[PDB]
Amino acid sequence: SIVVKNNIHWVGQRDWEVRDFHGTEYKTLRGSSYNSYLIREEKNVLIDTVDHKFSREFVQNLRNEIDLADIDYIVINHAEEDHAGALTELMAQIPDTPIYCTANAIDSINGHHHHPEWNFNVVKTGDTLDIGNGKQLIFVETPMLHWPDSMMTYLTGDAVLFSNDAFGQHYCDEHLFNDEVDQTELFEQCQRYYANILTPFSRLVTPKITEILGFNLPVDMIATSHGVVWRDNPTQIVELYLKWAADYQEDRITIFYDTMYNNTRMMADAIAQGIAETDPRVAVKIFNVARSDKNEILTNVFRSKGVLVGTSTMNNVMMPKIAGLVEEMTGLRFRNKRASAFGSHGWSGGAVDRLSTRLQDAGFEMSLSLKAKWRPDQDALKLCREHGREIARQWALAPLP
Amino acid sequence: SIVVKNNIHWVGQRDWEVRDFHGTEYKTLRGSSYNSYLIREEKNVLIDTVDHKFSREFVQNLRNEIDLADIDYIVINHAEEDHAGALTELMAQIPDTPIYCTANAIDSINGHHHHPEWNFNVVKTGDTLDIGNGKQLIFVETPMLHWPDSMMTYLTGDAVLFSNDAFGQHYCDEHLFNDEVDQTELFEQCQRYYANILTPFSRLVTPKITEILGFNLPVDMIATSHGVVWRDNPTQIVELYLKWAADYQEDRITIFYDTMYNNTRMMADAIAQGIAETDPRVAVKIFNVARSDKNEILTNVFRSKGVLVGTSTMNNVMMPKIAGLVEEMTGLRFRNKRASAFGSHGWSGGAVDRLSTRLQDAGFEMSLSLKAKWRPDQDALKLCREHGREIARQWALAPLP
Amino acid sequence: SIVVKNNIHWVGQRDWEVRDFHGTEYKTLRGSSYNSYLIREEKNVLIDTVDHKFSREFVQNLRNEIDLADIDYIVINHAEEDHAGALTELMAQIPDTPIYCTANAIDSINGHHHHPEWNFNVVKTGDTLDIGNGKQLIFVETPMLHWPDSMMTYLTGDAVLFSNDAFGQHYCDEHLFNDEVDQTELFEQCQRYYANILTPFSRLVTPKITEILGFNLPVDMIATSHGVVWRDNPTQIVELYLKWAADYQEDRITIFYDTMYNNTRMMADAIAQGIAETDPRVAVKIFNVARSDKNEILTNVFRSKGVLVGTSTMNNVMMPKIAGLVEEMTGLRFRNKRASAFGSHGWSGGAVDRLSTRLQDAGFEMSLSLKAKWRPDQDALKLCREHGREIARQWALAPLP
Amino acid sequence: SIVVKNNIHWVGQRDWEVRDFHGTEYKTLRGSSYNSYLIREEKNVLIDTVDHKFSREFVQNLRNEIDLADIDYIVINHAEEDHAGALTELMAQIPDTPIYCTANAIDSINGHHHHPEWNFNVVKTGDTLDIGNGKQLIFVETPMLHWPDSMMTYLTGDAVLFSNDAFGQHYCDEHLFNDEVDQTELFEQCQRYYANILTPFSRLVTPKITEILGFNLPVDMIATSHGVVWRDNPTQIVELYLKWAADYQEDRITIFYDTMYNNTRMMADAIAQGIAETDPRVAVKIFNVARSDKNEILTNVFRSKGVLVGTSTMNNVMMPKIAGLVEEMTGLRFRNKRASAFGSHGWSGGAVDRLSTRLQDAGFEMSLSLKAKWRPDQDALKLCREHGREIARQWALAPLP
Ligand SMILES: Cc1cc2nc3c(=O)[nH]c(=O)nc-3n(C[C@H](O)[C@H](O)[C@H](O)COP(=O)(O)O)c2cc1C
Ligand SMILES: Cc1cc2nc3c(=O)[nH]c(=O)nc-3n(C[C@H](O)[C@H](O)[C@H](O)COP(=O)(O)O)c2cc1C
Ligand SMILES: Cc1cc2nc3c(=O)[nH]c(=O)nc-3n(C[C@H](O)[C@H](O)[C@H](O)COP(=O)(O)O)c2cc1C
Ligand SMILES: Cc1cc2nc3c(=O)[nH]c(=O)nc-3n(C[C@H](O)[C@H](O)[C@H](O)COP(=O)(O)O)c2cc1C
Repeated sequence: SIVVKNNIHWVGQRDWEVRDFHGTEYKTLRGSSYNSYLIREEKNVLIDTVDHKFSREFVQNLRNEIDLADIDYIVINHAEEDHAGALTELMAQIPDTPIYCTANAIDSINGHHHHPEWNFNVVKTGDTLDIGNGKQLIFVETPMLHWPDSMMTYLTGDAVLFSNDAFGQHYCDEHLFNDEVDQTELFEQCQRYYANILTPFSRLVTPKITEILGFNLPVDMIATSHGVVWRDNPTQIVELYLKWAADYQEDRITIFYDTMYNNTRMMADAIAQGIAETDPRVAVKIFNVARSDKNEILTNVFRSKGVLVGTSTMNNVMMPKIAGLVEEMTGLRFRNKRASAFGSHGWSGGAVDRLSTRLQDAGFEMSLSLKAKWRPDQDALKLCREHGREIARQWALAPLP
Repeated sequence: SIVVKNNIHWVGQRDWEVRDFHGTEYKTLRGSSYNSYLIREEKNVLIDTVDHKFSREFVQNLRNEIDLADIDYIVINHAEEDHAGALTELMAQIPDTPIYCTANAIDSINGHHHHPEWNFNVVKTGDTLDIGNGKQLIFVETPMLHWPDSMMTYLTGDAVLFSNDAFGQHYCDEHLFNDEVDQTELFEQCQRYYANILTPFSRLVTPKITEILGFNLPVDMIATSHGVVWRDNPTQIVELYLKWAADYQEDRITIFYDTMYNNTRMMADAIAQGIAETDPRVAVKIFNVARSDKNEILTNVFRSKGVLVGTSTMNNVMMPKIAGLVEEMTGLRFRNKRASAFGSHGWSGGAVDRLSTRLQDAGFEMSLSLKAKWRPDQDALKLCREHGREIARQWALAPLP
Repeated sequence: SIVVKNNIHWVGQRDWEVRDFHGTEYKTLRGSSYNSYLIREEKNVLIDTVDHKFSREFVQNLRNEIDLADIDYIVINHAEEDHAGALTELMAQIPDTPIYCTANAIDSINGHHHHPEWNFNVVKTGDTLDIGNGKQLIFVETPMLHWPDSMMTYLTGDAVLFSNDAFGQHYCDEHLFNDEVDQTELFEQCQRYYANILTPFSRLVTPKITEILGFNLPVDMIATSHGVVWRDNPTQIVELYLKWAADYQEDRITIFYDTMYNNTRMMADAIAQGIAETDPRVAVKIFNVARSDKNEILTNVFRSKGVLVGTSTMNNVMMPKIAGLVEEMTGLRFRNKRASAFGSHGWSGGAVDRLSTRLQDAGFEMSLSLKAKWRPDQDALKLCREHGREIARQWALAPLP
Repeated sequence: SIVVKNNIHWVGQRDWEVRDFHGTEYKTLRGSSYNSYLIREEKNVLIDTVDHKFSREFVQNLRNEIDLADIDYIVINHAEEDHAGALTELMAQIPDTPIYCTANAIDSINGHHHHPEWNFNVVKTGDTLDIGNGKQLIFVETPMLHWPDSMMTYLTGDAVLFSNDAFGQHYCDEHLFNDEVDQTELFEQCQRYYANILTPFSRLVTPKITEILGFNLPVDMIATSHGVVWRDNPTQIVELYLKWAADYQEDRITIFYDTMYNNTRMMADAIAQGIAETDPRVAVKIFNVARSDKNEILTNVFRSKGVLVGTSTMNNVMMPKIAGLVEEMTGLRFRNKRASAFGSHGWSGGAVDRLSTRLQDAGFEMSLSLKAKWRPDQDALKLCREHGREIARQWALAPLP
């Protein structure tokens, strides 16, 4: 365990190996951690547990820190298995210990663990739990940030906000605090996390942050459930969330596609040339969905004012990976972004139109599509280049030079 | 080169390494070959070339076999790059040599190679090309089997049907003939090929095979563009195609899903138990789409009377890989198959309904869906098991015992 | 559960999803199963458990079959985590239940579970455990088949041999019995299993099978810990093992390599052509280690009379995947096989000699190496074909048509 | 094309899709680019070409820039296929055009292209080629930076150093210049490139840079063959190379391993905790070789003062991915680094000693090994932490807070 501050001890679990989250839908290329905290005042409080894969290690490590029977209260901010996975093994040892969680968390905890006989204490925003020595816990309901059961727990005096998923990131390091790690890696993982997980809930991010700030509670540290503890200028991640939540976009265009014989790839490259030579303010990234990190594509879409999506026609429909990526974008609910579909076809085409409709379904404001037959010759590539010019002009954030 | 028979020489290219066809949408786990043939009678005829990646080797090997200027005619059955990819390099050496192909092949050859000045000779079904010594080529148009430009070429006397893609398979072996290879591996690759490529065109398979047989041409060998030359009971692959084309199905049910915390996986296993214990005639295969070979899933769907598809709800939509796989199935146009959607959800669900609608869009006759909240307990698993029983009873090919 | 025979019930766990065994060193492409058996005579005996990943499922399912308190004896044939992984969870409920295992299994069970207070009973070959109704278990020690702790348990009367890993295979199917599954798929997984796991212990297979046969005990079924139960002609797998154990080899040559610019790949193909045109009886397989299933390469090596391994020189050493695969072959201890190293270099070479030396270290009888500079031109490729010709003549099993 | 400076035009090819270099031994996670330059003075000079995969594109684009007949001289700094791969296609159009290259480049060009009839001009350091308008090319031989054939070309007046691989990096972007791209991304690819490619030639980097600097030639730009053109403070990359070449190391320890049941992984984590609590100045990274980017592991090794490598014993040898990675490190010749081997075993062990020996063979100064049997219990993990503590004290760069 690690001292977070005073009587707050980190009793979580680092995960250098992990690479597949959400099945295989979130690649954790820098590992992750599962942060669990033990507060030792007059009362002893455990905040969250760890992923089920480390349940045995978690309960044994916890014994190294405290006699389990000495734990007074357990707080579950969030019952996803990566944080409450060890709960069944823990409760087998101390089954009478009360659990403090949201009403919705009873449904989610019971849904996974099947132990309704546990002693649940429903908490609502503003409820308090005294732990002695003049300190108390204050609970803050954060439904759909990102689960119905989500909440945060604030510890007065020490002024630590146990935010669970919010403001966390999948980043593994032997050091605990944000000022102790590589900042580039840290920000990259922070943005990757928000873009791929929290984008659809952005409309709830700002009001809740506003509400929390309206409590006028000081914040010395933000102890999340993944990654570093924010202790140095800790609200920096809060301000990022405020910016990221406001339908964030940079002067940036992401192009991604799938291709069978590189024809659609040739179009993507000509589009990018037309953009770069018409508006030099636009950052352009190109990804082949079959040969790229999907979560990186989505982070870039999150950062872009618009996207172009490419597919060849295969059996009158679109390339399956493109269909899958468009389905996922439909659930992420990107806002205020523009899109254009393109691709090569052999005869009757149709996939590009299909894709354009579904990009519209996903919430993109659609510009005209670009289609080419077989391999584009020099004349076809000029048309693709002019498409990039036209898109660059249409999507300019300000007058072009 | 290898003697196929008499004056027919194999001048193709084996590809032990290749694994990605159609981008990454067809995994060639046993490699492939690109079959090209050189007939040396009074005239010298080249049938097809090879994939563009071996163009240099192809033209050099060809020089080892014949003075290029001695090639009289070139036949292009099919202008996909894996067979006509070497054409530009060849025509750079002998640009006056005539090319015999379908009208549509002019569009597809020009579309890839950009050399309209080449000397094209459009052929239609029944056209002949004399090559001396009493032998002649007979051309057979096979549009949309599998491309608009597809055709076959028959060589009289030798009675060899140069079928190009039709009846081929992605299978690499140093030996040339079907009787010289492992039969299990051969059939597996044959069926994998038809299921993943030719299923949507099955309605065209039977009439064309009927038409060809109506020509009363004897067949000693079928020399395809991929894999073995059929010489021993060569029409065995034709009969398979007749069976595979007739909305083929065995008493078989395929279950595939994606899952984030194994809840949908637990449902899939309980469904399978209910099936196996209610109808012992049904073969059952289960695949996690994120951890399985996609082309194998589709071969099994091709072999099944019905499928169950599982997804958890992620941001109100389905798992992206499931959306992608359903998009692909929509283009393969499976016929006379039944389907049922299932999956686990945290609160409001919706993905299962979404998936069921899209499976209906893909052409499956839908049975009721199965939904469970969080991790199924013993009562929920019984419901999943009974779902398997009900499906097994509904989908029974005959009365159950 | 499933009735195996009389009062023997299968209470194991099927694993349709598993792909990675031995870390990632054994790919289970058709899943696997962890077979556990509950015998219900006068005494109730549990034979092995399941993989740790399903311990919670295993205990609950076992509860559905019997009150855990009514379990009299627990038999652990083998303490690897895929069979004893659920033991800690089970013993937490019935900590007084005796465990019967080899002396080495006490060290392996405690090594994983850390519960030496458990009630262990050491058994030696010939020891018996009466379970009533005239039936008894007879234990047979099989150390290093494949672990020091390994043993088999025989049930008189029912004449069922619980063999644990021996005679098993990684193959998942809803049906339990060998006569109910696809035979080629079954055989493929059986041979893949022996080749990649039991090859180095082949010298122990024959004597142990002879010893067991010497007991003159009837065998109606062989109940393994992975895959089907052998009930129809169960000796068939025992005969395969006798064949596979006698330094097995077919008239077959496996060629595998790694390459950076395909120069070594060109050599591999030319070698294969020289083999195929010199001895047509030889089956040849070629694999690029960087793009192939490693366990399939090793299965072919197991089936082969000799191998050719190729590597280019990279920084004066061999390519790492070749080094790694040669390391693994050194541990498998293939016997009575021949080998020849080859590859391309830019200047100093040396990696081929390095490889040839390590192939000798791994147990192969070495033929001359084959080297080429940069890309082999037509003259160099002839040398490669001639090398193939010379290898076929050297390694001919019969005098050469 | 893009204007680099004055009459220097970039006529290369961006590669957004590429992921596999050196076969698959170098993953280009941000793509790459193949930089070719066309200088248009009185004489027209082409500097290098592009990867063979884009030779057709390269020649056609080059046609769009200039009539190929007007190309006077072709300079080949380096004949690796990613730069000279389009040479055969280009020389088929202008076969009389002289090629300027090192003597070793004649052997490497002919080695790949097989056209010795081409008009080669051997150049040595200090040789000049006048191109008119008072400007001339000056050649600098850089053998084994990184190939025997490698050289650099300097253009007086414009003061542009065409460095080919040296100072380059695999990084694709629509913008050409270093001051126009993301800096952290740029740096990351630069260091990844040096660590995985140029480390073994570090002893040649400093003397060659000193020699070039001794020429007192102004350098306004460094035009490499991969990635950006260095125009803003171009010496910055030259200084990095001087630092990276001096047996570079930070206060950093890299731990990587492979594991079958996570026992060795548990040791790695405990070791890291012992390090972090003994010397907090040390950066620690931990990687599972079977689930990590190998090139990232090697970049960290390059940055590290020492490594710990872990393996379990499998069939008396080490796990193959560890053997392969140790083979690769032997060729990279890391200098002034320390190492310690560790891992878990079931009985006889031996793989740890084997690994320790080979880590010495690879150039690491070896500390004591660390071994554990089966899964480390609390007592064994303490030994692991203490091993970490002892390693940190041994390897401390400063006396230890
Ligand atoms: C398996 C397959 C199916 C195809 N189906 C269609 C189709 O349904 N409609 C169409 O217009 N073209 C179809 N084509 C042609 C491709 O769209 C055409 O080759 C296109 O130029 C490829 O683009 P790409 O290189 O970007 O993948 C198909 C091609 C293949 C290989
Ligand atoms: C990132 C994420 C998003 C989710 N979105 C929804 C949702 O939109 N609606 C819902 O009912 N459940 C949602 N859930 C809950 C899952 O559907 C629930 O955990 C389910 O039991 C998981 O099924 P599985 O283990 O088969 O993947 C979400 C879960 C995660 C991790
Ligand atoms: C990164 C790298 C390192 C190399 N190191 C050596 C070497 O140490 N000695 C040598 O003779 N050739 C070396 N070469 C040259 C290769 O061995 C040569 O290009 C060979 O023809 C490639 O064979 P392949 O295409 O089968 O991979 C090296 C090439 C590369 C790309
Ligand atoms: C296939 C296999 C082969 C093994 N061979 C040996 C061996 O030769 N010597 C030994 O001491 N242990 C051997 N073991 C035991 C492992 O070394 C032991 O289980 C170790 O604790 C696993 O470490 P890990 O979890 O880090 O992979 C073997 C285990 C397996 C699964």
